[PDB]
Amino acid sequence: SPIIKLRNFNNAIKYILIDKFTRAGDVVLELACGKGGDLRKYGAAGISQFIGIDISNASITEALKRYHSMKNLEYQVILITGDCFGESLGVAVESFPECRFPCDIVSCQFALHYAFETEEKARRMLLNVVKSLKIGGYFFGTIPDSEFIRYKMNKIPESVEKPSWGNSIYKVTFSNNEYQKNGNEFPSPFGQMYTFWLEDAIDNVPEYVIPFESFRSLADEYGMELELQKGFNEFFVEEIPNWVNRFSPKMREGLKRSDGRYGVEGVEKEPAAYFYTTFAFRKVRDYQ
Ligand SMILES: C[n+]1cn([C@@H]2O[C@H](COP(=O)(O)OP(=O)(O)OP(=O)(O)O)[C@@H](O)[C@H]2O)c2nc(N)[nH]c(=O)c21
Ligand SMILES: Nc1ncnc2[nH]cnc12
Repeated sequence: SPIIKLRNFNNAIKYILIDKFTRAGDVVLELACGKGGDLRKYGAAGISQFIGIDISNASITEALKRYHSMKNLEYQVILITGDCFGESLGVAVESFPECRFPCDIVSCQFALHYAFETEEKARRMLLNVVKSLKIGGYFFGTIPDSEFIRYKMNKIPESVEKPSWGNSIYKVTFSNNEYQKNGNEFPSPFGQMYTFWLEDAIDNVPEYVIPFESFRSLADEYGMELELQKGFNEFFVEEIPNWVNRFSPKMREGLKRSDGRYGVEGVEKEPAAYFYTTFAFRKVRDYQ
């Protein structure tokens, strides 16, 4: 089905992205780790310690359930309930002294846009990231692509009170049309809400635009410089020649198109390959 193909494609993107930035022995902090479904990806890269934090105790309880049911992994796994975006990370990790900070990489998958609810939250998130990371370390992940959002919004007339687009498996519905009223520009980079539906995945949940230019300029303020901004389509097209034979048999077959090449085709292509982008930054200097 389209949704199964989308999940496999996005899982492949995460495999490639994690492998790109993680090295053997690294300590990884995963913000908004949800139910902790990427442990095997980090294990393949040879990490020494995974620290996952999520605001939901139901999610962490599930992540712990899932972790405890695995095997004799070669790495330590720490799973913590805490708010990675709205509060100092020190709050969440005070009672987990086994964490080894500063860490080598910070990851955040399909979640960092929640930090753009307000400027205060965006900045608190970035301060948490840089305080956690070694100089030279990387911050990477996957977000909705503001540039694709802007393209779709630029095709919506101002008469539409709640700008919306979608297909048989996903939909985006903006809370307001202030973008269109303001000359096709958001009135603020923060708090620009839209509800997101994805079949059997996200149940019409409010989230916020993450305008990439603002993310990048704020990250620079906190000492992080851009490493990667490729949309999922371009990232996959560039990385697939080196990855076809590295994927598991099941993931490779899942990516196989009707023409014998790899990727997504059919209705999942827009939400899987255009709606999201990769990001990465490197911490190049200390922040006072
Ligand atoms: C958390 N989240 C997940 N997605 C999309 O949903 C897909 C699945 O999201 P996922 O891999 O985080 O969870 P899943 O339900 O697959 O696994 P489980 O938690 O282990 O049961 C992703 O590949 C994205 O397409 C998301 N899409 C958007 N726009 N916003 C989100 O907050 C978001
Ligand atoms: N602030 C937050 N911290 C951690 N996980 C989250 N998921 C959604 N918002 C979150």
